[PDB]
Amino acid sequence: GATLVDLFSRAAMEMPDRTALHIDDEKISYGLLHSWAEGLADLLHDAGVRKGDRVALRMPPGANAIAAMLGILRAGAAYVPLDIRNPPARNAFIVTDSQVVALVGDPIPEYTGPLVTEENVAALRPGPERPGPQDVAYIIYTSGTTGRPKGVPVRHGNVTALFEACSRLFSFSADDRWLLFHSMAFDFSVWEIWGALSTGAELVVLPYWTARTPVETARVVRDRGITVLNQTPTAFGALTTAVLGEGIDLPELRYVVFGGEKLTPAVVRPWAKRFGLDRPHLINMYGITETTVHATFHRLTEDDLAAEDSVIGRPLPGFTHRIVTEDGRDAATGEPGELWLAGPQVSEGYLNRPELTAERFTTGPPPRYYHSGDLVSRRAGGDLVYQGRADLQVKLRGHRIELSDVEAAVRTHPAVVDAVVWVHEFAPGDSRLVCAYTAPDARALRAHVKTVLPSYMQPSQYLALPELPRTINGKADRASVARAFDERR
Ligand SMILES: Nc1ncnc2c1ncn2[C@@H]1O[C@H](COP(=O)(O)OP(=O)(O)OP(=O)(O)O)[C@@H](O)[C@H]1O
Ligand SMILES: C[C@@H](O)[C@H](N)C(=O)O
Ligand SMILES: [Mg+2]
Repeated sequence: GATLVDLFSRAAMEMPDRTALHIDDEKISYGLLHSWAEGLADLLHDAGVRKGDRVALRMPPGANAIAAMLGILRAGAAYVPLDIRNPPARNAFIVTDSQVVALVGDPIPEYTGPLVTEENVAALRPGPERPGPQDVAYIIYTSGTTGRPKGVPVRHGNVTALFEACSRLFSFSADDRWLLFHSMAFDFSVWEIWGALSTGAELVVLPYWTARTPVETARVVRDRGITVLNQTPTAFGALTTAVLGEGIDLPELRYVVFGGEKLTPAVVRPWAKRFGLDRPHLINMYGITETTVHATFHRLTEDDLAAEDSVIGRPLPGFTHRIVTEDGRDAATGEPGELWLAGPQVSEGYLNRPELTAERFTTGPPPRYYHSGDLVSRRAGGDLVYQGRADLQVKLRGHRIELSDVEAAVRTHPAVVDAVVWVHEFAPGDSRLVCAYTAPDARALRAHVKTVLPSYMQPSQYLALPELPRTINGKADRASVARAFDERR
C-alpha cells in the first residue's frame, strides 16, 4: 500500500499468528504487536499528538521501542530517533532542531514537553486519522561535517517506494528472519525493521549489550536462524573473522546485504572461499539517507574478486540518474563524475537547512535530482563502479590527493585493520597530511607506504589508536579523529 502503516496492517491482518519480534526467548505475534500499536496511537492522540507531528523516540532496542515506533506512525506522526549513546548535547540539539511535540521513552536540558515513559508503553502491551504517502515517517540525522548535524525527513511514500523497487531483485518471504543489527537512529534499521514487518517475516532484535563480541554476534546469527543479514563492510570484516575462527556454519543465511561504505573485494574474499557466492547471495548496495536507505543493487560474482574495483551496480528501478562532470556535463563511459539521483525515493530536502537543500536538490527549467557528492563511473556493461567522495578528493600545495587512496595504501599493511587519512590544519600556515590507524609502529608503516605511494601522497604524521572513534552507524567519525589527534599532539 501507500504507507508503512498499511504495510504493517496487511501483514498483521493476514498473518496474525506469525512472530513479528523475537527478543532472546521472547516472541511477539504480529496480531499482538498490532494491538499494542493501535493502543499506543490512541494514547498518543489523547496526549495531543496530531498527523504531521514529530515525536522523539529514545529507547534501547526491543519490544517497547518497536511498538512505540509503530504507535507513532499509526498516530500519523513522524518519529525522530535518538540513539542513547548519543551525547546529551546532541539529543538536546536534535530535540530543539526537530521541534518534537513529545518524547517517547525516558530522557536533556528541558523536559517541558510531554513524556510517554517506557513503563507507559509496556502498559498497553477505528483510531486516529491514518497517515498518507506524503506524510513524513521519520527524521534521521546525518553527520554535518563542520556545521551541525542535519535532519533528513523521509516520507511514507519514500519508504514504500524502496520496497517496491526491491520487490524483484530480492526474493523475500514470510519465512525469513531479519536481524536488527543497527541503531534505530541509522536508516539501515528502516530496511531491517520493515524488511521483516512488511512481509510477515520475523525481526530478531539484537538486545543492547556493548560487551557482546563479534563471536557472540556470529553465534546468535546461526542460532536465531537469520536468513537476511545487513552489515557495513567494517562490521562484516569483523564478523567474518569470528565465523572463520570458531568455524561457524550458517546454512540458513540467504542474503548478506552490504551498505554504507566502499566495499573492497579483499574484505569479501575470505568469506567467499568458505561459503562461495551462491548461498548466501552477497549484495552490495550503494545508498544515502537522502534517497531512503538504498539507491543501487549489485549481486557479487567471482569477477568482482579478481580486480580491486568496487561495483555498486545499477540504480534501483524507481531511479533515474546522471553522472556529472565538474562542468555540469554528462560523463563518458569509464569517466568518473558526480552521481545525481531522481525518483520517488528521493527525500524532500533537509529540515531547516534551506540553502543546503537549494544546492543539493535541483530541478532544471525535468527530474528533481539529489546530488550525492559521490564519484562514480559507468563501466562497459552499464554497471556503476564507486570511486569515492568529492569531499575526500582534496588539493594540497599544488597536488590533488585522493585521501581514500592513501587510506587503502596504509591498509595494505598486513597488521593494519583500519586507517583515516586527512589534511590537518596545524596552523593557518601549516596544512599537512595526517593518518590515524588501528592494529606496527609509525616507522614501519611510514617505510612501507613509501613503497606504495608517490611522495606528495605520503602522510606527514601517523597516530596509532586502539580503535577508531565511531558514529552510531558504526562508521569512522572523521571529525572525531582530527580532534583526538589535535589534543594528543
Ligand atoms: N555501497 C556503497 N559503496 C560505497 N560507498 C557508500 C555505499 N553506501 C553508502 N556509501 C557512502 O555513504 C554515504 C551515505 O551515508 P548517509 O546517508 O548515512 O550519510 P553520510 O554520508 O554518512 O553523511 P551525510 O548524509 O551527512 O552526507 C554516501 O555519501 C556514500 O559516500
Ligand atoms: C545503508 C546505508 O547505505 C545508509 N543509508 C547510509 O547512508 O550510510
Ligand atoms: Mg554523504
